[PDB]
Amino acid sequence: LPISMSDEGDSFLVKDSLGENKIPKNPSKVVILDLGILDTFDALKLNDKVVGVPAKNLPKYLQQFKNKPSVGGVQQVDFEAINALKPDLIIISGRQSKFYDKLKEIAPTLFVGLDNANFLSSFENNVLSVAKLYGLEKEALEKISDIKNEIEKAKSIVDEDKKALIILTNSNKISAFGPQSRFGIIHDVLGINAVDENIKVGTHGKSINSEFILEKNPDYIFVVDRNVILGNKERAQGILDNALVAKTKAAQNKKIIYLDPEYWYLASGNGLESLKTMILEIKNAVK
Ligand SMILES: O=C(N[C@@H](COC(=O)[C@H](CO)NC(=O)c1cccc(O)c1O)C(=O)O)c1cccc(O)c1O
Ligand SMILES: [Fe+3]
Repeated sequence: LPISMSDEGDSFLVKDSLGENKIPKNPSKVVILDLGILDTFDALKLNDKVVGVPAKNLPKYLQQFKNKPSVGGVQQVDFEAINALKPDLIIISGRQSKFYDKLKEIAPTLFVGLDNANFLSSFENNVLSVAKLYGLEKEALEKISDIKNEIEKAKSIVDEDKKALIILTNSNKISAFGPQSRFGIIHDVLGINAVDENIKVGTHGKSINSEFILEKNPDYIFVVDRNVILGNKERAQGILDNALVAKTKAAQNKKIIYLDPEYWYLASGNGLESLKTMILEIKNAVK
């Protein structure tokens, strides 16, 4: 699972859950397909090292990278463009793991996946491994610390008697997510209790309907609207505008929280600034 590195000493020998690579120190031509780790490059002052980004899925908080060469999207990866750039490192997360062999023929390929069962330790390991490549451990540790302090401030205000349900909307369908899922940080790190701790985890979640939401009667509903990312016309607010949901504590107290999908769905959890924004977004919704 974790990334491990030995100094060798114009490069590191690096092992991660997908394989092994010789990575040069201070790489100067990096193609990044994980949006969180791209934000981390910004935070570490490594902008000039980046030579390709998935411009098709570039969110509002990463527009300083809008003039970098495009390598397509996080799903629609453009291999010819990657190859034409002649990168010295490619950095990927779980969306691209199915392209690993093809990517690794072009250049050493680092996997920075987030472990849903161990979010914080994977986050730390991803960030510190990237910073090791550049001799920036001290800086990265200080910014990791600030994240921990933000986490403690958020936890401080959580009402231990209330419960939340996490849902994803897509076209007209609703699915639910719980602890240890792709959104589990809400329960697992920030301390917010779940209406159902036993939701089977899966990439796009457990299928449910409004009767189920009413039955659980959450105090907070956290909504990730995938429609926004795919450019469908439907919106979670429409799907949830019905009599079953309306009866819930969440609806009555206006605690149906539409989380920014450019952070939560595109999944920029590896970012030293973007993870802080997510933590703030939760905190401010429940304080
Ligand atoms: O519509 C998309 N993908 C297809 C096909 O998706 C996949 O290849 C698989 C599911 O078949 N998805 C992933 O592997 C995946 C992995 C991590 C996080 C994800 O959101 C994922 O979708 C689908 O859901 O049918 C899509 C477009 C942009 C961003 C996404 O996250 C998407 O899921
Ligand atoms: Fe997806």
